[PDB]
Amino acid sequence: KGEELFTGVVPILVELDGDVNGHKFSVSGEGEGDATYGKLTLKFICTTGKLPVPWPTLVTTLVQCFARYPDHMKQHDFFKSAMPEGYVQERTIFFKDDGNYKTRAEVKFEGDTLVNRIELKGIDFKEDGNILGHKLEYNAISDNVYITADKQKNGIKANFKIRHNIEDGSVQLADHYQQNTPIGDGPVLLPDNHYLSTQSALSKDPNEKRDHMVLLEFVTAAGI
Repeated sequence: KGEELFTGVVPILVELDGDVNGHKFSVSGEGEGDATYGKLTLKFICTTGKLPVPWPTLVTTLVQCFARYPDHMKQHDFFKSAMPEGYVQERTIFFKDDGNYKTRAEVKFEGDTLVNRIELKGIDFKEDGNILGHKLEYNAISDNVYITADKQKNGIKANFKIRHNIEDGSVQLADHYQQNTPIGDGPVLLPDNHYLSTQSALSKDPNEKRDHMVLLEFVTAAGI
């Protein structure tokens, strides 16, 4: 029944509250998802002023229910099967030689709108590292999200790496560990091992003076 909620274009709202090394901030996002094409278009605004971390480091945190699952893999789509009640998504994100983010999000429908409500806590960051020093390029990210079942939680786990370009030509690795658990008590689809091929293009609205990010993203399941 959850998959039927994604056959057309679905409005998306994202709300994040964060604290990284004591720097508190909030982000609000709005956009649309079209799972038929695995396509997401969103604009995010820092509602508290200036974002204290680089926008690219928040992309993965800021709705994998919008993935395009090929017909032959649709029985492996945990994310839609949890809807409309939703799922809790938790991550730890280890920035190599720097701090970590720990995130908890609730992803669910509020009426016809798919909502991603997030809390983010970052600790152990270096004052003059790539994150708090804002040394990362405003650059796209792309990678594969490796998904496995977590029967014990009636959910899934995932792992993946993001390579963020640094301004000097080097790379800041962000190792992601993820867990998803359903909010409701209904049956869900527990998948065989597979991946999500994900690509995010980042841009700016030339007329927008608030600190913000425009995002175009494609997400497609594969590996079966």
